[PDB]
Amino acid sequence: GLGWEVDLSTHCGFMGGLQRNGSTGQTAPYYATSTVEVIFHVSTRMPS
Amino acid sequence: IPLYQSFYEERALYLEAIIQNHREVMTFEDFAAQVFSPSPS
Amino acid sequence: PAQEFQTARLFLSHFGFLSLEALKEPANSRLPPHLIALDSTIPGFFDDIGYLDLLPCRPFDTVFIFYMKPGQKTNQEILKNVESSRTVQPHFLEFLLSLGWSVDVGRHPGWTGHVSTSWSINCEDIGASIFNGQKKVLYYADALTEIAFVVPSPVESQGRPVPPLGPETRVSVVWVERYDDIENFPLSELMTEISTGVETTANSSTTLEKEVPVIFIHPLNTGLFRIKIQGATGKFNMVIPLVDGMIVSRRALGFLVRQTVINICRRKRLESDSYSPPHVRRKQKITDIVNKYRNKQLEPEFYTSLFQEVGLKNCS
Amino acid sequence: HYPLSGGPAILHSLVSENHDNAHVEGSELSFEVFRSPNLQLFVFNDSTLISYLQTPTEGPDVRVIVRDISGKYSWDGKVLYGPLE
Amino acid sequence: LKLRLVNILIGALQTETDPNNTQMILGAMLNIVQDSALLEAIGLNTDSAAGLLIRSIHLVTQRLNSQWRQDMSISLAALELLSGLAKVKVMVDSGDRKRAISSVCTYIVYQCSRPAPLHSRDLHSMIVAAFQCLCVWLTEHPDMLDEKDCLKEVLEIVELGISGSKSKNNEQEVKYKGDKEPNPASMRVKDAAEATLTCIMQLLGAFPSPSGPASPCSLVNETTLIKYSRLPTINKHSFRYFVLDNSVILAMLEQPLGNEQNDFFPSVTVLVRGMSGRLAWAQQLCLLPRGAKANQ
Amino acid sequence: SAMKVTSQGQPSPVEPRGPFYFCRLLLDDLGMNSWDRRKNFHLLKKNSK
Amino acid sequence: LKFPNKIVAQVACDVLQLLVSYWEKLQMFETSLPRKMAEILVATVAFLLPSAEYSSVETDKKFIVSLLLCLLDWCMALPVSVLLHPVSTAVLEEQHS
Repeated sequence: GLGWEVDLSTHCGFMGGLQRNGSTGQTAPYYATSTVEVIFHVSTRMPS
Repeated sequence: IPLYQSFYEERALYLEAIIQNHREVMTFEDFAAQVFSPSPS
Repeated sequence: PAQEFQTARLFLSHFGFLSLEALKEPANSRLPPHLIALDSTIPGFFDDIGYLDLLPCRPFDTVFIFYMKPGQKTNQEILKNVESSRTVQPHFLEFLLSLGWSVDVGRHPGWTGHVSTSWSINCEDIGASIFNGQKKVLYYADALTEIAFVVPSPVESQGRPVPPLGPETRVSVVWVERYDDIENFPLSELMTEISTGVETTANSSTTLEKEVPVIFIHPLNTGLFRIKIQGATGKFNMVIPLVDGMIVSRRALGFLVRQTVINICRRKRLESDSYSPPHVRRKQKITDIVNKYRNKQLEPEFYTSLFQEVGLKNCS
Repeated sequence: HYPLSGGPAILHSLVSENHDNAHVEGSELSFEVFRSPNLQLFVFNDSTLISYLQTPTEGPDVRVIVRDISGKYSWDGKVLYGPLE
Repeated sequence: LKLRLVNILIGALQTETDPNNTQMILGAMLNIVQDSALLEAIGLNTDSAAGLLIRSIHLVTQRLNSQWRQDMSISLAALELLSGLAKVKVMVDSGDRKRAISSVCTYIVYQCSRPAPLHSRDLHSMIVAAFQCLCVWLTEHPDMLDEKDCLKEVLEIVELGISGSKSKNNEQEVKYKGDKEPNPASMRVKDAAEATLTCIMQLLGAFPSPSGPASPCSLVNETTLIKYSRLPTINKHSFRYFVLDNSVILAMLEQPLGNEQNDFFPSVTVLVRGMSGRLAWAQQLCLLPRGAKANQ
Repeated sequence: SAMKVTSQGQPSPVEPRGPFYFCRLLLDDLGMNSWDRRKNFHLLKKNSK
Repeated sequence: LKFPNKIVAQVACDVLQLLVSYWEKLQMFETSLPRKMAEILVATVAFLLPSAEYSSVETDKKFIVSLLLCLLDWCMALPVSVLLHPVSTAVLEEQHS
């Protein structure tokens, strides 16, 4: 409920330190508006 | 954080700095020549 | 995703035209601000748009061509000899076809020698009477000149509002077979038969006889041509490309005739005091349209105009 | 116009002078892009940067890229000489 | 006998002082040059068309810059002759054409520098005629404007015609655009210079448009767009007219015409009616570059 | 053919020669070269900076 | 919103910014409610304007900026058709404009 999922491989929006190679994860929730953009670093999506 | 500036303020300040630094003052003849041909002749 | 698009406001804002300073009324002046919105509801707007459209951007001229046989003094016979076929020298036809290409009057998007059938952007031997101006017209066009060659023929059995262009310039070319008939040319009697329709316009036939100069072509027996020009002397003496009593070969006949017509028309336009370049006419028309059709609105009242839909004004 | 076809993640056009430039084969900005003989930059109203670039004729051109305080946008335009229909 | 005729004609041109005789000689020179050029095209090198044209241009320019300055009829005759020679289609070195335009520009500079008491309407008419001749020369040979010096001289002449004084000065302080007061010699000269600038910016090069040589402006208008859209919603009132700087009139339609396959992107149809003439446009808004147009 | 004259023909459309023709046409069709615009309109020095 | 103290005003402004996510529910409840919220924001920023910029206190300027940003969010969330609907208020309806 915090936003839709975006594939990090082909995402052209905000990153916030994430990487394209998939090391930091393949999916992440994403919520953006006309002026505010928020990306969540969910800890249950990054492989460990 | 002190002296924190919003995104639009920073963008406007940077754009104004670019315009002020890289603005070129020239006679109308040179401007018309550049418009007619961007590279010199 | 969104469906509708009001691209007009995007276009105005992206290029930087739309701003508070641009819409601000000038101080201590009567010129309109840098950005103005017109109106499509005031009556007569589309008529003025058509007025602006019909104004040409480059000068245009007109040339009339006549054929003379020995012992002819009446205008009717002079007009009659042209419309016949195979009754004239082939060199006359060869000289005709060397002046310009052939374009139909209906499909011609430019000047055709007569106002009523010109600028129409919406698309067995008869002789040289085809070019009389009702089915075909000889035409020539350059980047700075436009000439319509029309050969008059005998006449047998507000909708186009054009603003006054200015002093019309026309030059007549006469093909005389005998040199002694040059003086006996009824130029006065044919003034009424060469009306271009610009007479009603151009408001800014006896008096017009002196205005039009005449170029006479007299072929010889040796193949060369003899030229005599009447009424082509003004403040700056005569015109150079074809002086009086000149001899020119057939190779450089049409080119020299066209150059002389261009020079004479340019001199005539320059001499007159009530003439301005066509772009000046267009600029004055645009200023008049702005003065008579601008919308008196404040800056906040103008931004909200962009968002409101259009096209349903006469339907809702 | 906010929900464009590209999704809410993308708001301003990502194009620049390097893209669609015949004289520069690279995909990144470089001095050769300015070395192109068909690129020119202007300042409008002292608060807007307008870039004019004649792309090689794609067909169905003039490319305009504008940078201001609200972001960046791209316009592709062609003239209509001949009659329609 | 052709060589003898050419030599005596050249001598008569050199030794003449009467106006009418000079005009007749200039007309004869134009006729003979054109005839020789066309004969060579259809088929000491003085008999050759190229050398004869070079010598004629050199002599005419020398006379125009030497003696034919205080006279009006002779100068106008020389200008008409120089305009006439441009239509001749004969290969020739660019140096001669550059010299011709340099002579015309020097004549413009000399005539526009006359004292105020000597100024009159005939002087302005001569200036307008010389501007038209220069415009014809530029249009007929667009190639030679690639040179630095020719383009610089032409733009300096246009600037002098518009503003009233050249921006660069030999000893006086230079001036920049925007802070130069408008002091034109006259309205006619200013209008002629503006027309020359418009021609050199738009009409110079590729004169025959795809619309046809008859109509330089585009052959599309509001009625054509309405009848081509084939949409009952679109009417004569769908346009939004705007005026920019009190000179340019726009007519924008906010409906795609189907020219671009990107039906998911905004499209506008700008229809500019400037002082030069009507001209259409079709602007499109694109977010992604050409590399992924079909991948969206 | 010496005494034969070529009939005039309609010239065919020719592509613009310059590499900057269309941009120049767009610039001069919006009035950017008018006298009034010569104040709030300038150029930018092209360099690495 | 127009409270003399600025911290409570800021909290109220943040709460108003929260309501943007439930504008559909507000419309389902009362038709004119979101337009009323936009009108409230416009009137408040108009009333606070004269004493905001002509002062040496930065808190008022920051609160004005926050009000403008919340107004922008409310305008963006609402569709264009609603924003073009005329304002229905007694004081202005009494006038013939």
